[PDB]
Amino acid sequence: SHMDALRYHIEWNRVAEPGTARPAGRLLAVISPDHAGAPWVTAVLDALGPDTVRFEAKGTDRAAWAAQLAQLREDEGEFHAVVSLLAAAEALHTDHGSVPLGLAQTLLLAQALGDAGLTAPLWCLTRGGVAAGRGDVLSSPVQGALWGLGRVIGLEHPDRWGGLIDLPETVDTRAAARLTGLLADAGGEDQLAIRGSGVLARRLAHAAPAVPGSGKRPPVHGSVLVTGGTGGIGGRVARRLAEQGAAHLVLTSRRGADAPGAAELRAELEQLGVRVTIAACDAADREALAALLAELPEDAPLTAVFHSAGVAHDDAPVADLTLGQLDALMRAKLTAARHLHELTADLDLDAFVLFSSGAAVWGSGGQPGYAAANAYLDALAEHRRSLGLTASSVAWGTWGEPEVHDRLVRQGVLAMEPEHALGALDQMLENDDTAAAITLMDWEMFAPAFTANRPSALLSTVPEAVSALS
Repeated sequence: SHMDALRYHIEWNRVAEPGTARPAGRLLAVISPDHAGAPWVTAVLDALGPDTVRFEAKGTDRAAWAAQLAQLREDEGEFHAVVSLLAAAEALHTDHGSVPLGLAQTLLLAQALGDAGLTAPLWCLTRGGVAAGRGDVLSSPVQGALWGLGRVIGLEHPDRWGGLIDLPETVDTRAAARLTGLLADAGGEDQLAIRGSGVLARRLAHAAPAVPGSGKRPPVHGSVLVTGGTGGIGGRVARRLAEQGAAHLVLTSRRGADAPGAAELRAELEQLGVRVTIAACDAADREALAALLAELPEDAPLTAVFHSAGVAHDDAPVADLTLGQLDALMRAKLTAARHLHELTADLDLDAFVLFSSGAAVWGSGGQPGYAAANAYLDALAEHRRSLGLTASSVAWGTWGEPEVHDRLVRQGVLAMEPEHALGALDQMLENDDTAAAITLMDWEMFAPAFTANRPSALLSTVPEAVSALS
């Protein structure tokens, strides 16, 4: 249909076995020195060999790292590639409580490498940051946020970007050889998972068409929490849930009842039969979210969460983004969704729906912070499924009803009709799919623009993109 046509999903397809030769030139491996003990980090360092030069990235000091890297670069000369093991630092930064240390250090490494004029391509390794292959378990949603940042590094600094590789639990000799083969030549792939059965690469595809009469979804009832539910997309979602018969909507936002349009929204809802509660609650404040959950009717237990809260504003290019800026974009995504997960993991929810963005699924220049924050949401939904909990991540393209909006439309990420977007989400939930992107694309405009500086193996499974590129 028109709604089926908006739904895409990520898949992982087997790619070629890489060659058997080490990289010819010298590698530079980057380690977070307080977070260098995980078995995978040892196994990677051992696979890179003892000739690899090691750089310990201490703290978060762009200027100091640029100077240390400038020194290596002259001492050691030009490198074949830079291999970052910073993702192993999953603890939150002490000054930026929504930013995992390894994400802050990866941004600063990308920036300091540019500052120092190191041009070897950067590869960012993760372990359990993606769900790739039948049965695979996404064990670290925090490392999953690095993929959102890495794809935007690829769009903003294509000439110095290697790619992303997830490692398996055990890095045996077949795994190690796959790794060092790809570092030698990856055949144009740049989003890769090394697994027991082979090397898999990330692909975007049209989702399967929706099946009438096949819905898995239980009927909307009880209490349903919509964060950012007072306006914007969350408001529209709340209105659909009211028509689909929710007993009770709990709508939160920073402003609550003072949010723009909140009062007229509550009055429209209530005309429908629905009990509305509007609260000024921020889900990144764990105490406040717990209090809101504590006051639910005995006859209206929480049955679903829709997390729409979170701004895109105040991002910046990779080369300029600050940690304070990254912390603000992270907070309403990672911090808030962590608290929603922890405080509902025991309830037996019907839906836990996290709203992500095309920035995190394919990448958008200018949006590294928002890409990393939305990529953590997609990763947390896959993680939750591994725990036998329901969860859904829906990555929106452009909504219909300033320069970043117009840029995206110009790049062929077209404004959707709200009804069709909301219709496609219902198709996703009826299928109980874990992840999708919901976007109207003009592939003739999008594919050439997205691939002008660097090819994309991601889009090879979208036939319209293949056609647009020739």
